[PDB]
Amino acid sequence: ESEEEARRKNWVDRGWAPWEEILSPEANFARKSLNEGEEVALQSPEAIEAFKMLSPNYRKKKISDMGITEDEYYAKQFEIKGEIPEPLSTMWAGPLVVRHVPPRDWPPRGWEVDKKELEFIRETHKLQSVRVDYDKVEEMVKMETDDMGLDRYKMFLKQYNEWVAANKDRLEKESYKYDQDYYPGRRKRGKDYQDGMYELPFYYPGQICAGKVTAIHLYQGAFVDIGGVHDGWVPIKRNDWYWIRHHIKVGMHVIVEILAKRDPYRFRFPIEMRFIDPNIDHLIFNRFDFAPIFHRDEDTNLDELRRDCGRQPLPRKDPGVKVEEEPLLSNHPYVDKLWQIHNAEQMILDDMEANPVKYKGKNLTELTDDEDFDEENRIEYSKAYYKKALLPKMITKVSVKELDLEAAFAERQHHNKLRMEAQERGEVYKIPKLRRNIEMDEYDFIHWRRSLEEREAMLRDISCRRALGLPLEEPGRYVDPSAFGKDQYDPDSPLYRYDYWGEPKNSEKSKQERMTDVHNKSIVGKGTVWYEMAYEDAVKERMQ
Amino acid sequence: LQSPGIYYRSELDHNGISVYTGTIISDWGGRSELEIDRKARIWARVSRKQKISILVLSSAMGLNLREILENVCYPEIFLSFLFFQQRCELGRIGRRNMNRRLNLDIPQNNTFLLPRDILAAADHLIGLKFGMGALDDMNHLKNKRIR
Amino acid sequence: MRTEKPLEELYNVRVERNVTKDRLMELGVPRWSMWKTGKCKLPWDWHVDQLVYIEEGEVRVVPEGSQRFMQFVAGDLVRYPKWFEADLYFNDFYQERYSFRAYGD
Amino acid sequence: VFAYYGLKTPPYKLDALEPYMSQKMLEVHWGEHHRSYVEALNKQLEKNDILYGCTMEELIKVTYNNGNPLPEFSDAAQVWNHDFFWESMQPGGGDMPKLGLLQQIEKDFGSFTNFREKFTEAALALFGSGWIWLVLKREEKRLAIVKTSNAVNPLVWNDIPLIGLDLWEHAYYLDYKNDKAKYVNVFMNHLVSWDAALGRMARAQAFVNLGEPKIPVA
Amino acid sequence: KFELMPPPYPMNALEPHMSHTTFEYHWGKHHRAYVDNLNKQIDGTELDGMTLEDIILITYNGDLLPPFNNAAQAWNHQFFWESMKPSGGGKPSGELLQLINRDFGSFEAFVKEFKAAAATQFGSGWAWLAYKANRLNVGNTSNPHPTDEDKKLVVVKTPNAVNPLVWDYSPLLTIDVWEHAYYLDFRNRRPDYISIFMEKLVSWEAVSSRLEVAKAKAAEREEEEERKKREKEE
Amino acid sequence: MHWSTDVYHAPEFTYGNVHLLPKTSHLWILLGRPCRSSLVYLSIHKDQD
Amino acid sequence: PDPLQERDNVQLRIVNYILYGNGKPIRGISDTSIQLVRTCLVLNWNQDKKSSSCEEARASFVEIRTNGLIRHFLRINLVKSPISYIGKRNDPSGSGLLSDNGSDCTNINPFSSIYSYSKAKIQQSINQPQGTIHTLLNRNKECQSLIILSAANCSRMGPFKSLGPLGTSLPIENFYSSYHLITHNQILVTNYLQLDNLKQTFQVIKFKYYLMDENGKIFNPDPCRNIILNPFNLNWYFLHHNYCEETSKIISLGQFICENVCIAKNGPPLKSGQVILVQVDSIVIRSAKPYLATPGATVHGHYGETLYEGDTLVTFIYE
Ligand SMILES: [Fe+3]
Repeated sequence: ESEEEARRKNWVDRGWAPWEEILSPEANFARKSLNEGEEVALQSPEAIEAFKMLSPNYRKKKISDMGITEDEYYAKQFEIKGEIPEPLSTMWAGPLVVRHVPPRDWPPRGWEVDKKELEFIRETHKLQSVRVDYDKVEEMVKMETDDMGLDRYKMFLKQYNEWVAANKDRLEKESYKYDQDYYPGRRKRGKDYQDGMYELPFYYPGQICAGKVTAIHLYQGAFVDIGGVHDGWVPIKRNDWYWIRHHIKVGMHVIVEILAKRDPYRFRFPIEMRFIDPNIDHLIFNRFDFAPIFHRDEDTNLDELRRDCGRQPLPRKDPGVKVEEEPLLSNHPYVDKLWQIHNAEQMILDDMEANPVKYKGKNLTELTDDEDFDEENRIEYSKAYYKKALLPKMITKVSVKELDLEAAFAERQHHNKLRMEAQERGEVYKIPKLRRNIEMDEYDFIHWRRSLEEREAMLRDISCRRALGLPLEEPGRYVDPSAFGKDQYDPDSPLYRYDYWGEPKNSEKSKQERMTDVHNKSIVGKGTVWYEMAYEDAVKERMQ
Repeated sequence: LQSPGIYYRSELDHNGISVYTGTIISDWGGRSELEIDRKARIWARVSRKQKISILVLSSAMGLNLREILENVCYPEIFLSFLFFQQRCELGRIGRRNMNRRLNLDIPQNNTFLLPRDILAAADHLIGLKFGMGALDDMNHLKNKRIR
Repeated sequence: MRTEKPLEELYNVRVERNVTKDRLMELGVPRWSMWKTGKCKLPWDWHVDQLVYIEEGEVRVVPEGSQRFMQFVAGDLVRYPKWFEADLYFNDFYQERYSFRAYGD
Repeated sequence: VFAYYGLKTPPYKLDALEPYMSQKMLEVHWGEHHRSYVEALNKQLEKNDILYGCTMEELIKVTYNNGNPLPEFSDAAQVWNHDFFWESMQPGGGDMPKLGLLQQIEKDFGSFTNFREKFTEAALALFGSGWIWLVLKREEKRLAIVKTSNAVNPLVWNDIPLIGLDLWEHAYYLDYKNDKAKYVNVFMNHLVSWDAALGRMARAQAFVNLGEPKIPVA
Repeated sequence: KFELMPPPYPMNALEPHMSHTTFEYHWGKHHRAYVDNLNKQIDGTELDGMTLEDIILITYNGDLLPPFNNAAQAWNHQFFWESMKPSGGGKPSGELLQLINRDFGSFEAFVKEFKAAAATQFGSGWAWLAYKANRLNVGNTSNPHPTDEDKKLVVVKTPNAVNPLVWDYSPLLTIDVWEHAYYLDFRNRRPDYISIFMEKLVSWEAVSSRLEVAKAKAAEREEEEERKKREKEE
Repeated sequence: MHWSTDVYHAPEFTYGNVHLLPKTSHLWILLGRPCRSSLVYLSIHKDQD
Repeated sequence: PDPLQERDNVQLRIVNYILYGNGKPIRGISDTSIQLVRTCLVLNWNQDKKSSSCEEARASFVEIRTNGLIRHFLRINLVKSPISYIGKRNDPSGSGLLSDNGSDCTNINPFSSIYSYSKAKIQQSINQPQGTIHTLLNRNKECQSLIILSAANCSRMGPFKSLGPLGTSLPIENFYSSYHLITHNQILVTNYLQLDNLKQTFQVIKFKYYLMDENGKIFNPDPCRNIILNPFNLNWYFLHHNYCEETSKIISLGQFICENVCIAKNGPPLKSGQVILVQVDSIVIRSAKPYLATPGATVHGHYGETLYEGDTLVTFIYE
């Protein structure tokens, strides 16, 4: 492409800027001497001048030839070249008519005040909706003072004075504890803190304030002192400071407008403002999308940080399944916990029936099996179990403190007495179900009903949201279907896996042999299977 | 002895730009080169002829033409351009060397020459043709293996 | 940090403590479903709203990846938001009255 | 106890648009429909003090809650929405845009006639109650026509609105019973305010820059 | 195709409460438009003659397909007219009362609920009374312990143009809370309109008629399910 | 990297990173610690954090 | 038997095949009778249509240890290859297999004293680079990279040698007038505002401050002069923002400063870098290093790319 087009592209995307690049004499001579050639006589005038300027006496004579002081040359070294913009002018739109209104968020979280005073203070928010005609303002000007009504505002001030005297030491201690080094935007502490500075609650978005510029950062922006404990920040990015630096200088008195107030703990710059008097809205092209935050050590969950700051959610992989086109859930968490204690009770009852000597002499109502049971050591896992194969194992220390053996004893003593007489009658007795199984089935049923109600509500929720134009899924989470990428894909077609080349369908490892071996050993014969059906089908055929 | 992998030797050419030939060494000792003339002229030296139709070789591997032109970087020159016994059987060190020289993240368990390997090889060769690349030295001990 | 930002409002989980029975019968609490559980752990992802009126015990809700939990006493009406991922840790006997509500009341 | 507790009377009088919108209709929309909204917003803000100390543009976004609106989102949105609407109309009529807005429309929508055609199409294509908006997208730096739901406003997507119309029936039922296309045509011919839209675009230019930088020759 | 069907009541002085004008615009103009529009678009489609009620379900497709809206609004508009009889109001008599009494406590409980639900609808919408005789089509839909009293009468609020048919509930009674209906008459005093409807205009018998149709629908479904059980067994 | 002047903005090749120099100039390397962040990290890790 | 069955992915089938092949009778032992028909049970997981899936199950046994007794129960779990679950309701978290994993500190019960002690046992994390995250505008099209600017890259030059809220703008009755923007911009005023002030004569007054009380009365000591009422003291004080003074700095923002420039005989601008921050009494310089390139050389890279250590920057062709 063309040079102009290329420079345009760079300015737009990369951020190129032709800075001054103040050089030494030895270097200036190097930059203005290598353009001709090597060991060749210097014919250019600037090259000869740079060669002569390598001597200190030559420079101290040339500075006196033009009549400049010793500091004048050093000041002229750091001079901005190129075209300088015209001095900006301040064109005020019209009369500025304002009114002191207390902040809407004045009482901080955790500070209780009298209700009637807060009511009389908040009463002023209703009066802000009235309109004022700006043109006729001059006509109604009254120079006589002592007639203005500011009781509400005064009341706010009264409350404020109390709150600062109450919480100044606490705020300073928190600033010293959480913030280590001072930076433009943090709380003024130590020698920089003078009594009488407006604290952070005083301010509120929408207030015009006058201040002076005290800091200028290339990447962050300008910092204006508004006479408060926290400085103000005007977002100006890196590339705009090529033209904005001619209009904004350190120590300039400026008029700003507060547009947002944030928490100083999470956000680096609590007060962000815009310029009113030096209006430079035509030179800002790069802007911040989200306000800067602190990634501290206390916050360990990124979701809490995202919800506190207000940014988008962490993106995840896009699932191909639909929330409506999927089966329900019919597995209750208490199923395992009840099944294990039920099996434990059955086994203990069987062991007591087998050896009545141990069961005799002790009351069946209360049986102290083990007095060393610990809730912390209830979960014990040992992978040394290799009776049949090398595999891990777990041990569960069931407590007899909550085992309901009262009804279980009666149930077993009623069931065995009937099964024995059924066996004596020439019949085989198969117990259909027990009470614990009925309770587990009831738990499964209520959980299934909960899931059914959830999906019945979801079927109506999807409809209405679709109708009224509302997001069905949380925006910002499933936005990338496969933008996250380059993962090895098992699938051959992605080329992340092999495909036949010259008929190379051969597969490394993936031995089906090991599997074949366990199948072959038990049932080597390659006979044709006759009966083939699922276990549920087998139960259905058995019950039929 | 040398280790399996890609080396990207820049053979000096008498006419035109220097021909960049990349040799892929296998575990057994096979050699498969890829040449670059003044034009794209992406050909292989596996066949007896000078031009082995690297495009037809990549198409016969089983990859779709659209995915082939979409995966490789700089698809303009790719669109303008119009064995399994020992070559594909790369060793354990060959996969590591190919993942180190190139930018692939294929797991170490895979020891077969995937079509993505040839795609990335052609991409790096056509990039080196434009000046984005670095040659390799076969005398370096990192390129040699000790039995 | 001296946290003035509890998890009841960070995650939009509106909890009304010590609710009066007239508002309960105005909403329809007794004419709802039932759910009973002892000491368990129920990982659940919400798809719709849920007004939970706990009846018997206590439930400690732990959001995904978090180390701080929120506790609900037996006399609270909790409204779990949409797209909520948490892990309800139960400790003792628990009963509730729930009614999943779609967009709107 | 109550913030934003004010109907914020329109710039013009209730009988300024009488030849097109009767003075009774305006009285009802502003007097009854709007007033009510404010009262309920005040009653809801009295209960929750955290959402009380927040600006309108921030309150709307914090009550939208990214798809799962809080029970007070609809009301505040309506109050803001209505305010924008009254001011989005001016006494007299609107013939054509001015220096900046007309140029931006010609750059974005091609021409002003195509803009009017697309606006009328989007207004008639809406189903049910809702609003139609002429907004300025920040990251794209262009003007677009977006149609929304009952109370949702473009502030939830960080877009600066310039002109809006109330497609809720309460607005048109009294003078134009069921000819909604007529109501649109009247609003676009003799009720649209281009000076207000130009002023709002001038205000938005402090947040989104519509222009090209001055690149040095170096 | 589908054509406007006149209101059962005279729709002139049938209701002094609802003006003829209101009827003329709501039904004469708005209902007509919906049906006409449907006719204009359904023409030559696969759904040339399919019953509108079936056409609705087909066009709901999550993604509402182009004609769903017109169709639904038309259907719903006709349910409304049916719902109101000329002189009207009173208490349900017959079996409805029993169901109502079991499901919600008293008539005075359903009345409060219906009135409240209608008021809280925001924007255009309808209010519905329905029988919960639905059945899912994914997974473990079938109920173990199937019991009577699992079917219930429910109050459902709906957004503009969506009818409980889409979710397979049983439509019984409806109010058009969309504004076209009451503005002219009450100038935005929506609660009043709701109240008048539930006092002077509700013919509970009309809904009771539909009630029993629905009970039989449910029965026929489970009888067909029994038939299926027989098939797989024998 | 950084260059003020005396460097061609348009690259010599269409798909390369090579930039020729018309005159003598200084190339600067602004010191910093580079990092490689995925799409998940860029959701919270933003500018001036 | 269970009335409600979950839609599990494990499909257990029973296969019964003939022992011997048809047509060939094997010898029958006198002691042991032959088994004509046999049956077996197999466990096979669901197989996807796109790719064949196998039952990657795990076998483990659990024993109920109570009252000095043991039980024999075997459990099989068809664990999927990806540990990540599509939804949280379908999580496999409700299980425990191995206690070897100890790195899962997050699994500490909050009710135990160990959870409270871990807050102090785990000190403040300093493994992070501890720097300002500096994004790349040039790398926005490609994979976005990050530069961590810290104290090792930035230095500070030591020697180098009323205010407050005014008010809140009230709503304006004549919205038609462009009074909403408090001040116009000299460059953009030719777009949103007609040249009325150019044809007419603008007022010589610049700043007009009118303060309205809660009762709706405009009060100001001077009719239209610049007098500001400060909030804390409610005392009318002049701004005097101009003060007949101009502030300028010799070192401007963005200037690259080499070494041996000798701006002052006391402190030299070390680190040969760019001025990123300008204060009233100090200057912050980001470290940089210049490279001299001859005409005809080639710079490998774009403007703001990341150059790792040991990367080719400039290629010189020399004899
Ligand atoms: Fe309205």
